Amino acid sequence: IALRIQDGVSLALMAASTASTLSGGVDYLTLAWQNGLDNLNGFVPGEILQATR
Amino acid sequence: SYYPVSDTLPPCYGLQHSLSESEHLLPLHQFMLPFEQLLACGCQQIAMLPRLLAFQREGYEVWGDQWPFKSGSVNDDAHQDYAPALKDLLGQIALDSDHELDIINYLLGYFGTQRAPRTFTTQLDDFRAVQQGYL
Amino acid sequence: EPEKQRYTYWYAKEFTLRGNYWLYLEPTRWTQGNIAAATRQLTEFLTKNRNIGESVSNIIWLQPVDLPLLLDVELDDDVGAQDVPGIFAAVYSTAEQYLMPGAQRYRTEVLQNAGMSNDQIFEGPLLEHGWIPELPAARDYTQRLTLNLSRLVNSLLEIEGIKHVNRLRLDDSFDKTAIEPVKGDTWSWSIKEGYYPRLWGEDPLNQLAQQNGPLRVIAKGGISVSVSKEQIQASLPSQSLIQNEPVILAYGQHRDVG
Repeated sequence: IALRIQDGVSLALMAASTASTLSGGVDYLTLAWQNGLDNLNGFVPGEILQATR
Repeated sequence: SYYPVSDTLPPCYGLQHSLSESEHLLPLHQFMLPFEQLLACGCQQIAMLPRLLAFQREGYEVWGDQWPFKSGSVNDDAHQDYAPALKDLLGQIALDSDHELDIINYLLGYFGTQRAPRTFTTQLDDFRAVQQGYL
Repeated sequence: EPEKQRYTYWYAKEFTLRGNYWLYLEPTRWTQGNIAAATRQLTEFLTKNRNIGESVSNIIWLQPVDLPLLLDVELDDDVGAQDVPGIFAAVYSTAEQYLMPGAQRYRTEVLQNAGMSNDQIFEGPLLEHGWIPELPAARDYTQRLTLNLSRLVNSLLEIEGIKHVNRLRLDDSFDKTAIEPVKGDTWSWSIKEGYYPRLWGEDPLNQLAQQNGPLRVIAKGGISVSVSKEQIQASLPSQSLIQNEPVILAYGQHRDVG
């Protein structure tokens, strides 16, 4: 999955939206590890995240 | 007989199309040329096998230098500007005629004798036909 | 340095300086062309490596003696005629590295392919060009030096076209410095105090190519073929000048953890 962030949804909130179409969503740590996040809140709202399983 | 690999591709790539109707036809049709001559060497060398393993050998000529495309074909028309130059570097096979002296050493080994050692006073053209009639 | 002249000085009575040595320089074929260029570079180097209580007092340069070395090579039966310039280059190269002790240098990553660790590679001083893990074990230049050539024949027997050698001698070119053959053996010769061997000076054009016979190749019984100067240099192994860059760990991607 590729996801477009929008304005102050957290990583804890965005990793719950992956569970709609990923058969049990990715954890908010393992979502941050796959994208190579420097921080848990280190995403700009324009950035595209990727959620593989 | 050799049938080209550029025939079996789908016709939207344009290899059997009319020549240079679109500009992308010519850089594609030169890309299939090195992988065609590698396969055309494989089809010659099976047809050379009665010549390559005959006991009455008479030739310098080994693996092969024939052009892959028939002269009427559209595949010949693409590289018609450098077909004289490509056939002449295909005549590097005469430089590989030392290999023919290693088969005569192998074919003489059926009858228990090795080939002669190479000397310094050979006159290597006239040396070799003596080695050929010996077999 | 020799103990008899060790910077002894009066003004009161006799006082000898402890701690300054001499070095003997055996220069190569290149630097004997230009002695003055190698002199200014070594005098720069010894101040940068001058130790705590020691210094160089006297520098000794060495003088060549051409060691003529008749040796009659017999070639194999099934060599090609075009491989014979490969033979003349080969019998020259294994003759040099035995008589002239040359240090072998090669790259770090070649040593990393080998079994020895990273502690063994960087053991000596910092070498900008190559690494020298084995020394050529150079003989001292306090005394005169024997050169035993009975070990040479298997180094000469090694190469592919060579089946044996027929002769090993010198044609009276040793009398200029009175090189005496030691007690009974024909192979050894002892060069007098200062000199070092130069076996064939200006080697291929002066000696090997001219068919005067310092080295006589015998091929197929008697045909006895020869070669010119430039033909063997193409089949000669050409060395490569290698420089060793410093080892660093490159940066990773900087992450905004702050």
